[PDB]
Amino acid sequence: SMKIGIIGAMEEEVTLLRDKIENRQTITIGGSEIYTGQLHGVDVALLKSGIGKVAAAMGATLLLERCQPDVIINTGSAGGLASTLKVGDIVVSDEARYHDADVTAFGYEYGQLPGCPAGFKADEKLVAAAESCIKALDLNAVRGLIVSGDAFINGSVGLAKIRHNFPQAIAVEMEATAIAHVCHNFKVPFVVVRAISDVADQQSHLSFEEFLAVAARQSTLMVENLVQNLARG
Amino acid sequence: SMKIGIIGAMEEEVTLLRDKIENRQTITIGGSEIYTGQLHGVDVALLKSGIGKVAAAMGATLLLERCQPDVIINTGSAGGLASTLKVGDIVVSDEARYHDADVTAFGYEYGQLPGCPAGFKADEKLVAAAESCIKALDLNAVRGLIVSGDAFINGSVGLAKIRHNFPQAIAVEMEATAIAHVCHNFKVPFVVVRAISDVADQQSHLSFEEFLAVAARQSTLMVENLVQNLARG
Ligand SMILES: Nc1ncnc2[nH]cnc12
Repeated sequence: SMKIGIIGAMEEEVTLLRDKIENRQTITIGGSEIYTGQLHGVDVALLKSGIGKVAAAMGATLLLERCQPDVIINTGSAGGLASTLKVGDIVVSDEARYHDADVTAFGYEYGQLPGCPAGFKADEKLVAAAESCIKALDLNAVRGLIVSGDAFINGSVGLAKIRHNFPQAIAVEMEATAIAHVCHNFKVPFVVVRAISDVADQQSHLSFEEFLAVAARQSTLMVENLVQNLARG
Repeated sequence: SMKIGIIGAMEEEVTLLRDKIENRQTITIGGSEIYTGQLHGVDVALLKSGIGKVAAAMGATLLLERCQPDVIINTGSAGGLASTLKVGDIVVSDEARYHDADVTAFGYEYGQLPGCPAGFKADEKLVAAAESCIKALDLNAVRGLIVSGDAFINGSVGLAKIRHNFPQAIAVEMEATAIAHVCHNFKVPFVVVRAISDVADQQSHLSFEEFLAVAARQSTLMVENLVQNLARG
């Protein structure tokens, strides 16, 4: 049996998935929460990480360490940067880069940190399974580079800087690249499957308030089907 | 009765300290090596931190989670922000904050992340202990605020920002706050100590490779005295 680990940051991003877990058990390790059980017959371990890179890092580390899932899906909300994107649309990582790391003085690519690739690559089979679920579920989706940082992007210079440095980035958020970095170090396959809550302009906080519940529902639909698809056929 | 976790940025320090551990055992998890044993009769756990907040968090989490130390001592080198500091001063954190965290869109203080304090407070008796230890080595201990972030800040165009957003900040590097965050999450008292390698343009006498030779020796002795004085009571 495959065990699938699922990571979302916020209670609202995790609460629908957690309600669907059977035989559900809760583990606190300081003080992040991991819910274990079966989701549609598939062993899962669901982490609520909290917000940002170190919260994500510490939780992903405790998840891999304690529960030893075979695979990691990171779910939740994100700020759309691709032009097509509308609120509720799915984004799937083909890769993940930090938008706020810079050791370019020592020869690395912008966004790259030592001992890491410049971008972390999402596992191909997990990408293809997510795309299978997108098409089966008839969702609007875009596959691409997700960028992460300890900043909620809200227009102005913050946003401009990310579009200048990462013109191919499709979505921006605060945990995925930290999760991808942990999984590089543990050699565990990852994918991010998130939904758009805002478009990272100077209304993004208002949009996020308005549409976070839609982002959560849409990313939960994908994930709960993706765990079935991965764990069987 | 005590177990003391030691996390060092400077490789030569971690080396010298490892070589002093009795009944040493080594573990590898997630590409981190943790050494455990007795230093001068005290149960320790030892780890060299990686570069940036995720790598450091990961390392910290695995130390704290596997070895359950009573306290964290976190060592390294930093850049000086206060024009009043001298290359060779040792900063002892009273507080750590992120210089590159921005959730101000939702009203948080700059550098603050949701669910966290705006700064992570160093433990007062470990600060005091670290200070005595520094002064007894004939070294100059300066207490205050350390900021960290995943951009290397030497020069720039940049460094204000840092002083603009954090007057009060006296030192900057890339891991401290991340280690401070994890310790706060596990409720483990910490102290962050940092040898000052350069001060903002008091441009500069000894190369970093030469600074590090001396710093890593002074810091090694500092750590073995601090471990003893904390054990003693
Ligand atoms: N605009 C935004 N910036 C960063 N993380 C986000 N998650 C959702 N919307 C976001």
